[PDB]
Amino acid sequence: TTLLNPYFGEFGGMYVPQILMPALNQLEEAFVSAQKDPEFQAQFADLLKNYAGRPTALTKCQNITAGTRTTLYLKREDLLHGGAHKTNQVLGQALLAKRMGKSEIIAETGAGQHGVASALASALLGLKCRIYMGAKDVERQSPNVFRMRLMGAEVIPVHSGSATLKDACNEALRDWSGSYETAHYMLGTAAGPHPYPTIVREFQRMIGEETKAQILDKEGRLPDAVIACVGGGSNAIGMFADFINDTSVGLIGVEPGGHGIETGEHGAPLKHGRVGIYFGMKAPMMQTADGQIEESYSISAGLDFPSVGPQHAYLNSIGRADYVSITDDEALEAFKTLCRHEGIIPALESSHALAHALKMMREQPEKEQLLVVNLSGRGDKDIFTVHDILKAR
Amino acid sequence: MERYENLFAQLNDRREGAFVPFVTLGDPGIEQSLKIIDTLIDAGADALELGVPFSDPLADGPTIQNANLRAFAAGVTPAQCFEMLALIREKHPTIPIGLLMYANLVFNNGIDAFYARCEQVGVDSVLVADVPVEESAPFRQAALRHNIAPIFICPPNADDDLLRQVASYGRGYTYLLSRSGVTGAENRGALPLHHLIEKLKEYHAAPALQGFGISSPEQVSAAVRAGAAGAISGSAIVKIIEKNLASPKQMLAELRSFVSAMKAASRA
Ligand SMILES: O=P(O)(O)OCCNS(=O)(=O)c1ccc(OC(F)(F)F)cc1
Ligand SMILES: *Cc1c(COP(=O)(O)O)cnc(C)c1O
Ligand SMILES: [Cl-]
Ligand SMILES: [Cl-]
Ligand SMILES: [Cl-]
Ligand SMILES: [Cl-]
Ligand SMILES: [Cl-]
Ligand SMILES: [Cl-]
Ligand SMILES: [Cs+]
Ligand SMILES: [Cs+]
Ligand SMILES: [Cs+]
Ligand SMILES: [Cs+]
Repeated sequence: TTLLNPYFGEFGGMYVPQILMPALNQLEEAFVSAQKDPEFQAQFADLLKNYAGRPTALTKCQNITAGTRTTLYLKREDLLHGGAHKTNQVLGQALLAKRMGKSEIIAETGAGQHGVASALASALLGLKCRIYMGAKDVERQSPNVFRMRLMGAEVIPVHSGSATLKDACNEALRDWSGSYETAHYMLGTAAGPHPYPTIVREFQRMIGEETKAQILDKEGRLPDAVIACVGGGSNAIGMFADFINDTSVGLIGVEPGGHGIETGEHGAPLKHGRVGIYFGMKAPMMQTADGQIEESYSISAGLDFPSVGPQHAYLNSIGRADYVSITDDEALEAFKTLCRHEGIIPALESSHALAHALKMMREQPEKEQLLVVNLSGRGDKDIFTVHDILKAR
Repeated sequence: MERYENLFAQLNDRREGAFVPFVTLGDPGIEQSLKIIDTLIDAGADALELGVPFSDPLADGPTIQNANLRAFAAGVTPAQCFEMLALIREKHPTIPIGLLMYANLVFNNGIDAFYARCEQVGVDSVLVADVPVEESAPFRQAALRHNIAPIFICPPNADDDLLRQVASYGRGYTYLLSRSGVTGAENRGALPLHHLIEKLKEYHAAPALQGFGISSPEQVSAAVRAGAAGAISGSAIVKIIEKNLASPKQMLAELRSFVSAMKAASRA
């Protein structure tokens, strides 16, 4: 029994051990209550404004589109405190934890950005934070690991399975299954068991709300399309949500194509995986023929979640949103192009969304189109990755 | 078939509890796993719980995480597990065989097809660890269509609605969780809540087996005295495998000694 629908069509659900069902029910109740509570809303809005720096800018990128009939705006989540959109929903989830009377936070992280966001929210709001991170990720993400530790979080390496994000996800749930009486699991994307896909969407929806207000102000009309990269689906659903009922607005999600779909070395389960049940949900995922869960590959460390939020799978199924992929090489070119032509260093994650927008423009340069790309994060973290690639060129 | 019903009737006749070990199929290899299982049976196991290696066993603590990893190191696949299961049944016609599954392995090639394969190899029950009663409908329906008992979990804090659901929907046995958290011998659970055992009987549930953290004879005895039909032990068994990887002979000897002791604790 639930207050809200745990499914988006066939996708989603609450595939957790029985022991965790009261924790999910408790969280759903707290969320539904919070959503109706003007005081909760005001506290959340206050943190977003005065701590995180909302609203974020909407930047018109004229140099990139010169000589075409594309108008391109970037929604500047790269300017949010922490350098990525993840900060929005961790502040909301931290406030839910407090609402439920919890003083401890568990979080998973792959490339480290969600861990950092969880750690900063926990430092601000007086919560004890423990972060699970696959040991291979710990090894390759020393900057983010150090940031988490500076902000007082305990970072716990996970050595089981593939020692990457999925293994950290499992470990977070194992911990929660024994600790839910005192700890809240601050899940890092719009995926996992209900109510998390719903909560994360609602705590990211200011992205699209602001974009709508800003584009109306500047252009006097809605965008022709909004474009966002899709790791687990949080930044994309945050951009899409307020436009879902505006049927003229295209919603385009960009999964990582890695070395190319045909190589199998990618992270595009929505369009190129197979529906499975894992991490509490029924959703497309990266899996072997036998049903063992596999990793997602991308040049961008942050698009490593091996499944996708169930609401994206649903929006795809009904044809409301379209999903495409962008290769490592395409993302790298978009990264370089933005740096050089606009003076903005984008996250390699976000560069996937930009790459697709650039393709829309370049393929059909006389097509009149007003596009918004969600610039989910800044790319300071990626400059050596890009250096080492261009050093071998 | 009616293997659990028959077992419980026979144990009842003898005022006896069930002792049910868990191991991971194919840990530490197929041939050794088969010998392990034959040893468990010879030493007095009343039924078996058998894990199919899964990449992401999110209800399992380190001991069983490591068992899954050892099976994978030996190249163990679900197909090979079904081959093992068929042979186990061919050797041992009456012992109840339960699988511990994760949802993706059941859903992968189709839920109905999974349960049909279980029936073909002579499995008696399936416990899907990450499917709560709320999500159970297609699993329990397929189970019953193929003469497989779907096993449900009764947590310590189960309310009346959940007890009634577990009682109605389950078959074979009811899994009585000793505590919250994940599998592991390092974390002892509670005495079976007498209230829970009594409500399950009131609601005509399948007989209860207590599991999680059962590592000692005293706990087996206590479970049965509290009114459970028996007890399941996994990590304590798997630890003997882990400890004795370098000596298959000592491994079997210690498994035999341990199972013998645990089964003795279940006797009147
Ligand atoms: O002795 P321990 O502590 O290792 O426990 C043995 C457990 N082995 S099992 O197959 O019964 C078993 C039963 C239920 C499980 O998860 C669930 F409750 F969520 F469904 C996991 C394993
Ligand atoms: C983590 C991350 C993503 C991918 O996660 P989603 O939940 O799909 O948004 C995208 N962009 C940046 C900058 C990230 O850090
Ligand atoms: Cl041009
Ligand atoms: Cl592997
Ligand atoms: Cl496909
Ligand atoms: Cl098109
Ligand atoms: Cl009813
Ligand atoms: Cl001993
Ligand atoms: Cs233009
Ligand atoms: Cs459009
Ligand atoms: Cs994805
Ligand atoms: Cs006894």
